[PDB]
Amino acid sequence: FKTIKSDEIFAAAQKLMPGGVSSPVRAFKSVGGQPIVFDRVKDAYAWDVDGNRYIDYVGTWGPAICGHAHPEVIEALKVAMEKGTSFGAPCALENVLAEMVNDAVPSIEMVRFVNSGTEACMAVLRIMRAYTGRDKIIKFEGCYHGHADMFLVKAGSGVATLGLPSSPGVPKKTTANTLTTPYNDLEAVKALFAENPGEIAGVILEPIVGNSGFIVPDAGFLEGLREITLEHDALLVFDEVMTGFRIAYGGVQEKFGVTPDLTTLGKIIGGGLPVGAYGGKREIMQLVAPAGPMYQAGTLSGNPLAMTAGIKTLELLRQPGTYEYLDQITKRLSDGLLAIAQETGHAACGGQVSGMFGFFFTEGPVHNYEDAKKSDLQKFSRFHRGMLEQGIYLAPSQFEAGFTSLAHTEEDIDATLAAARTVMSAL
Amino acid sequence: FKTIKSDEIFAAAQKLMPGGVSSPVRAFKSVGGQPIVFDRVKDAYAWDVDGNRYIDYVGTWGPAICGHAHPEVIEALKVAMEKGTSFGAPCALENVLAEMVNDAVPSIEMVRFVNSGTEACMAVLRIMRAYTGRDKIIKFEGCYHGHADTANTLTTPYNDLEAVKALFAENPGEIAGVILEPIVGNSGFIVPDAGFLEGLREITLEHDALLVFDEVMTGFRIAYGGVQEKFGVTPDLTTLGKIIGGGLPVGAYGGKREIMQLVAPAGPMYQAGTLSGNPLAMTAGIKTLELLRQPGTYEYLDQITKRLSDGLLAIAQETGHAACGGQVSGMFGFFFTEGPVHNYEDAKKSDLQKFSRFHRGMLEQGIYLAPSQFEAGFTSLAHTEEDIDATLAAARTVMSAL
Ligand SMILES: Cc1ncc(COP(=O)(O)O)c(C)c1O
Ligand SMILES: Cc1ncc(COP(=O)(O)O)c(C)c1O
Ligand SMILES: NC[C@@H](N)CCC(=O)O
Repeated sequence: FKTIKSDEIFAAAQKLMPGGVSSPVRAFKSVGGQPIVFDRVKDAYAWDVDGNRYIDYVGTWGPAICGHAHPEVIEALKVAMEKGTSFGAPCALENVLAEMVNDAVPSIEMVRFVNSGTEACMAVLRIMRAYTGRDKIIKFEGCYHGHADMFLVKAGSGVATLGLPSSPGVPKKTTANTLTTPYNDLEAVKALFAENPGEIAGVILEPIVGNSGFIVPDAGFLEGLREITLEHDALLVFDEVMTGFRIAYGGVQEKFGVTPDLTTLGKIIGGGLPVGAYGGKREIMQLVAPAGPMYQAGTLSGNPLAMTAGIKTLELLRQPGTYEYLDQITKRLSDGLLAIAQETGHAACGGQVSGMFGFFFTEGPVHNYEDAKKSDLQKFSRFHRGMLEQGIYLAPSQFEAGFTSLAHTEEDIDATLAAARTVMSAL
Repeated sequence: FKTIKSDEIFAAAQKLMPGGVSSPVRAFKSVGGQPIVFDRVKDAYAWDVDGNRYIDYVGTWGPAICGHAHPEVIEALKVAMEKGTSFGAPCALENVLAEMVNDAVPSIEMVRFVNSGTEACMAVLRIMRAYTGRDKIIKFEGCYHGHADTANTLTTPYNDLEAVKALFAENPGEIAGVILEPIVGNSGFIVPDAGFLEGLREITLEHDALLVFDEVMTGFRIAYGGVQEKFGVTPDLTTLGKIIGGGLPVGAYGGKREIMQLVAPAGPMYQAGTLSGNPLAMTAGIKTLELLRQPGTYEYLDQITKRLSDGLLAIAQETGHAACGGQVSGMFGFFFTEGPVHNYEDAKKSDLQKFSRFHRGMLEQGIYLAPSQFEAGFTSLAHTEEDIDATLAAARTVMSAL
């Protein structure tokens, strides 16, 4: 297994960029160091600058639900750019994508496009406070909503993987407004309200956690949060940047039947280009400028290229059988992995919902971020390297969920299992 | 002058999106409230959904310095997407654009790409505080750095050293640093007075504080190395955007090596992005920077923009309208006031009522200008000698009827 070309690129990259990457998540530090540099991607595969081919389960971290370089998305982009990539003025495509989002997500009646998930979470945070007139926010330990100052408190994703503390450079007076609590703990949430009458703007969370391993909500947890937020006139916000259009066309809120007041979107809406969005109850969105007093702008927001990519991606997802195929092949992958740990003598546990899954090296079960930190990170590191050599590409972290796409085949799944068998037997 | 199709589209939009737009200024509230919807852009022109053609002086707010839909940029983008648009892992192209940026911007020794000028400003503010361990920051009235906000932000008037000195004297050992637009564009075109930039450089060094340049709009337009290269003052950290994205969503922040080392994964300060550094944005940036390094680029922009700026100010003379303006390279200004304009306060003395009418008039003559008095104008390498003459001819007709 040669990675000569990647080490060269990476070695030179560390002199030009912090840690040689554009995002900490691409580090590989907690998994043995030395990342592989990609040359190209297509359907369910990725290729090294060294020629190695892999069955990809990261999917550029979520966007590639239709598979990499889907031919209908690329053809639509070629035709579109002939007309220019950015106008800086209104265009017909913004109206089209807007309607599609409103019909798809239950809580969204009015939307606003931005360029990333971080931009979407920052804006919804500022709108939560502006609408209720309150300053405090409640977030769960292990969840991640981009890097806006108030959110850098007990965050998951890279921070967890890298074992970092609440980031420095952010004034203690701003983080004082951020209240935390364990995931799946309704009682802890009631206490917070009890001790802070008239101060909580609302609650923000990942309807189904993906940034501290794959975690599903306990029975009654989402319904419970919806109940107590109504009691105290607080807002319930769903960050579906990762789950939107993946767990279901209308996201987790559609699948589990609970409707929030505001929800965020990203990744898949961009079909591969930089895009984000936030929308919800009309009476709330009315406060956004130029309709209202809360200012929020963006130069490239709503450019024709990105709109074109989002439109085409949602049309493909609307075809019948889409979400059923995703559940079918992902369940077979999840169950298989669990059966194999069992036979080789390894404690493990996991699960899947649609095309999202998780696999921990601990017997658990896993109900929160604390249970997850009990996984054998030493074993996971060896497991990850072994898979990489057998030609399977997994997220370089025990705290990241994995993904499948419409381009993954029954054969690709079987090949992944055969590879898991070989690796685990030698652990 | 028919705008039937635009009015219909914009009307349906207000029921789907806040105020019917993705960004405030696009709604035309400062000049009537009736925006025109674009269908396509090319070279120096733009086209209506009604078939109308305009000579564009907005250039999608900065990025289109090489002209709309440059054939060599579009061609490179077509070849690159056959390999995929996003990887989620390192790619060789990140190294390329990164080196080009380090070699072009004086103060940049190490860089991190992001997805907008806004993400860059968020990151740079947090990095300023983490490096010094202080919480106070100074910005100027009339300058824009995204919405990164909070009594930890002190403001002062642009072009006023004294007010800055005072702020340090009242908050000893609490100021992390100062951030500003080396040349203002987000509240009209405003150049810095003699010794103002030098003043700030020296005053920040005395207190072990940082100096930060937000060159999202000036970088690569005023000069290849931005304002810091043309005027000779070197900051500690700088933000970039617009042009390095060549038309796609891109941003960046860099500076001295030792300061950038705090950015994860190399350091404790956290900042990330799923789409950061994708091969499509990098390809657009590389090719845009290559076209700018061609001979006579910035000379040409100054040549045609001086004719335009001077002509305009002269036309206002003949027709009897108080006015003042100016230009540096391919960036110009023009206010309906005798001026001069040294800060945000002087700029507000403009006769908005007159600007609104002047705007519609030019729009009808086939000239598209920023829908606001507090926005700078732009020219590109695609604007020709004739395009400039036709614009001056149109301004004569409009100002002779105000
Ligand atoms: C749930 C969730 N919200 C927000 C973000 C940040 O979005 P982006 O990386 O596009 O800024 C991520 C990565 C995420 O997984
Ligand atoms: C000086 C300046 N700073 C920041 C920004 C924000 O960049 P963007 O709109 O890409 O977020 C702009 C547009 C700008 O001109
Ligand atoms: N770790 C969470 C992923 N969705 C991506 C993070 C990133 O690269 O910014």
